[PDB]
Amino acid sequence: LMAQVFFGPTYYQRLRHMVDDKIHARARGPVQVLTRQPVEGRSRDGGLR
Amino acid sequence: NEDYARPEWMIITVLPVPPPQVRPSIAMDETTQGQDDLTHKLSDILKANINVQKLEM
DNA sequence: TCGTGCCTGGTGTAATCC
DNA sequence: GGATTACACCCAAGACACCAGGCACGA
RNA sequence: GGUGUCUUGGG
Repeated sequence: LMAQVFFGPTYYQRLRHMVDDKIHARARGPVQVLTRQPVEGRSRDGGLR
Repeated sequence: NEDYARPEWMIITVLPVPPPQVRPSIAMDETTQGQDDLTHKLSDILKANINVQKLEM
C-alpha cells in the first residue's frame, strides 16, 4: 500500500442494539379493534406510521 | 340556517347513543369486560336520568 | 341471632383573543 | 385582566392498575 | 391475543 497506516490494539466494547432487536416487517395481520388500523409495536407484527 | 342549523337545537333534548363499535368493551383479563369509558359515562347519565324523573312523581 | 358474603357508590419562553 | 392554548418527529422495551361500609343469606 | 399509564432508552 503506497501509504503508511496507523495501527494498534484499542479497546472497544460491544453495545446492545443488535440487528435483531430492531429489524421487523409486516405483511398484514393483527389489527386493533377500535379502528382496524394495524397495531402498535414490534413484538406483535405491528406496522409503520 | 333553518333547514340545517336551527337556533333551538343547540340545547340537547334526546341524547343519541353510539353503537358498541365506538365503545367496544375491552376484556379486563380476557374474561372480565373492563368497560369502555363511554359505557360508564352513559351508565351514570342513565342513572341520573331516572333519578331526575322519579322526583317529579 | 351474628358474623359471613357478595356488593355498590364515592374524597381531607410566552404572545393572542376575548 | 383575565381566560385559553398552544409549545419537535419516529421507534423500542419493561413494569404495573380497588375500598369499605351496605344489606342479604345460613348452620 | 389485552388495554392504559409512567420510566429508560435509540436516531
